[PDB]
Amino acid sequence: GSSGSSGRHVACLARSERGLGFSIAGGKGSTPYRAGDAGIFVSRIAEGGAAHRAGTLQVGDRVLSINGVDVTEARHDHAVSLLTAASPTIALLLEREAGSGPSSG
Repeated sequence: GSSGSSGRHVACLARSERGLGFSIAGGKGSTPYRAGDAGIFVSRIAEGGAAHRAGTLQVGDRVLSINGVDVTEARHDHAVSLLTAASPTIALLLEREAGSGPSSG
């Protein structure tokens, strides 16, 4: 029958002064990636790069935490404070929601 069970994963990439690769959207100090959503989701991803090559990153996934910090309802700038951080590693808790939700049918 039907069964919808999401799953949270971990994404690790090497940040660089040139620019990690992927971007964020939704933050309070930014545009609501999703009408009615005050969180943070991937707006862009660096193709053939780190965020992309990774595999566990896709434009849409919401960022629950960042570098061991709950940023579910964190402000845009707030969340960045962790991303913009000068660290060779960046752990992002992404939540993969099981779509398969056929509205029409």
